Order: sequence, then C-alpha cells, then structure tokens
Amino acid sequence: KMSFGEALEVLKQGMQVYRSGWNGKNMFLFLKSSDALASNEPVFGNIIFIKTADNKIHAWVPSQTDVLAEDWDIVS
Amino acid sequence: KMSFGEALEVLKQGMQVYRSGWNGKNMFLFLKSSDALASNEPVFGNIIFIKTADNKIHAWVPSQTDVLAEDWDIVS
Amino acid sequence: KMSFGEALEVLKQGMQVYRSGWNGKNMFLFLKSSDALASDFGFGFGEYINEPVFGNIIFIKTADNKIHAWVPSQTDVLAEDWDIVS
Amino acid sequence: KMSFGEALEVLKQGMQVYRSGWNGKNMFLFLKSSDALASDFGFGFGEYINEPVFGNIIFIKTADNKIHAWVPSQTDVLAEDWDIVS
Ligand SMILES: Nc1ncnc2c1ncn2[C@@H]1O[C@@H]2COP(=O)(O)OP(=O)(O)OC[C@H]3O[C@@H](O[C@@H]1[C@@H]2O)[C@H](O)[C@@H]3O
Ligand SMILES: Nc1ncnc2c1ncn2[C@@H]1O[C@@H]2COP(=O)(O)OP(=O)(O)OC[C@H]3O[C@@H](O[C@@H]1[C@@H]2O)[C@H](O)[C@@H]3O
Repeated sequence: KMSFGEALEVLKQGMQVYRSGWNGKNMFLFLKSSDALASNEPVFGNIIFIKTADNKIHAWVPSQTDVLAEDWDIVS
Repeated sequence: KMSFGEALEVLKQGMQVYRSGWNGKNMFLFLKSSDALASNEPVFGNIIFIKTADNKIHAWVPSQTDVLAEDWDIVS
Repeated sequence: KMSFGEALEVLKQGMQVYRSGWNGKNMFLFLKSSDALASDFGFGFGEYINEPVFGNIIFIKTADNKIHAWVPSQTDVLAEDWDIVS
Repeated sequence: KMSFGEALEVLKQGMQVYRSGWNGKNMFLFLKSSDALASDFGFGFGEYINEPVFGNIIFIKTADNKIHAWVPSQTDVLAEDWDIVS
C-alpha cells in the first residue's frame, strides 16, 4: 500500500499511520510539532510517538524494515 | 569509562549523559518521566530525549554503536 | 535537497545517500537487498533460494571508515537535507 | 528478569537474549563482534587484520525466521523483562 515516505507526509499533516506487518495489534504513530511540545535556548523539534500494544505512549524508533516497508496505512 | 547500562541508570535518576565518541559537540541525553510528560486511556512511558548539536530537542534513537559503547560519561 | 522518502527511492536503486546536516564527514548509506545478499553469499545458487534468511540491511559508512548497520534516527527520518553521493 | 544493561553483558558473551514483552514470538538477539566478523569472513587471515572494516553488528532473529539488523527501540532499552534464550 503506502511507502514510508508517503506515511511521513501523512504524519506531518496530523494523521495516524501504522504497518500491517507489525506483530503488535492496535498500534499507530503520530507526530507532535515543536510548538505543541513546549506546552538562545534550545527549541523542540518534531517528535514521532508510538501508541504501543499495551496502551502506552513512547518515542518511536524506526526499524530498518519499517523504513523500507510498503505496507503502511492510515488509521481510519 | 561508563557502559550504556550504567548510563541508563544515570538517566533514570535525572542526570544527563553523552558519548565522547560522538561526532557532534555539546550533545547530551535526558529522560523525562511519564508524569512529567503529561504536563482506560493510554498513559505515557519514559522518553529519552537528545539535545542535538544545533540546539534542538528530539526523541533519541540509539545506534548499535551507542548501545555497545564503553565511552559514556555524565554531563558535569 | 530531497526528503527521506526520496532518498529511500535512491537507496532502493543501488545508489548512496547522505545528509549534509550530519556531524560526521564523508559518511553515506547504502542498501543491501535480500536478493543482493542471497546472491553475493550464494556462490551461484542465490537465484534458487526463493526465501532468503537475510532481510534487507541498510549499512552506514561511518566517519571512521568502518561499516555499521544504520539505525534511522528521528532527525534523519524527518530531515530534508538528503542528497546523492556524486 | 534482567535489565537491558545486563542483557548487553550476556550479548557480549556470545549468548542470545530476548524480551518476554515483545509482540512477536520465538525472537532473539545475537551479537556479531568485529573480531567474529573478521574471522568468519577472513578465510584464516582474520587474526592479522588489526583494524577490520565491519563494526559490531546486533542481529535480530525475527518472527518470520528472517535475520535483520536490530534497531534498539526506547521501549526495549528501558524495559526490565530481558532473559537468556535457554
Ligand atoms: N559509529 C556509528 N555507528 C553507527 N551509526 C552511527 C555512527 N556514527 C554516527 N552514526 C549515525 O549516523 C548518522 C549521522 O551521524 P553523525 O550525525 O555524523 O554523528 P552523531 O549525530 O553525533 O551521532 C550520535 C547520534 O546520531 C545517531 O546516529 C548517527 C546518525 O543517524 C544516533 O542517534 C546517535 O546517538
Ligand atoms: N521484521 C523486523 N525487522 C527488524 N526489526 C523488527 C522486526 N520486527 C520486530 N522488530 C523489532 O524487534 C523488537 C520486537 O518486535 P515486536 O515487538 O515483536 O513487534 P512490533 O513491536 O509490533 O514492531 C514494531 C516496532 O517494534 C520495533 O522494532 C521491533 C522491536 O524492537 C520498532 O520500533 C517497530 O516500529
């Protein structure tokens, strides 16, 4: 379906994405902007989060398989 | 000096760590707890951040070299 | 000059990409597909494997001239300063 | 049962570790040190390399019985449910 580059633009626009090939069920990613994160100092940058399979919110770490996969989809 | 497992316990205690082998200068990590992040719903988990070389705050992604390295140190 | 998604297309075509915003110098990524690994280590039998054991691996030629498995950071994934090694 | 730092000690000793909290089944990590890679691909000359080109690589035996380069997630790094493959 969707590539990771396409899934990123969906994330940069505020929607939630996921991979059908993931082992965990009901997981998704969402991107929070630097302005929303604050709510010559260093400023925040965009951060991708992950809602895990056990209903927990962590900072997301992409696997090599995630980045190369073609099975991304939008959370409906 | 310090291993990554030792550097993690320093992070879990609120201090800042870094690797001397990193290419970027003046970078460090810090861990924010789930309680501090909020400020059958999914709850936050601990998140490791990184102050980058260009004074930006991102979610940290460990390289394989980071995890196996022995050159960790505490920010003084 | 290009995003990470565009750099992935360049990576999947056997080319090398890099970020000008990286701290280290003379670094680049390259992709070893499952078929490339099966062929390079297959001794002429790789075309008959159908299901190789090694998945796709992205490598990074680091600043120390070593070769590591590349871990995509959120800064790299969200960056817009990717380019092709010329 | 053990933390990630303890699992790293087990990894650096040639043993395999895993997380009971992982979603996939029958998965484990294993480490290929720089010396192991230089020896296994060196054809009896690996002891004379001094500075090998390949760094240490952590691999993951994934649920599909494939072998990938393992990317340490923040959940894995902070987890406390690591154990040794028996
Ligand atoms: N010896 C090595 N082995 C494996 N990978 C390496 C590496 N050296 C650099 N990388 C990676 O290659 C890209 C550019 O690296 P650099 O930006 O030039 O250096 P630095 O940012 O200071 O590394 C610190 C942070 O960068 C991130 O990984 C970087 C980054 O994705 C990661 O989060 C790390 O904690
Ligand atoms: N085919 C594969 N190739 C490479 N690595 C793979 C993999 N399958 C799983 N992994 C990794 O191995 C550990 C346990 O994996 P699982 O927990 O059993 O599955 P899942 O969490 O749903 O993967 C989704 C998220 O897990 C994270 O990576 C996982 C996780 O570190 C990563 O952030 C990913 O976005």
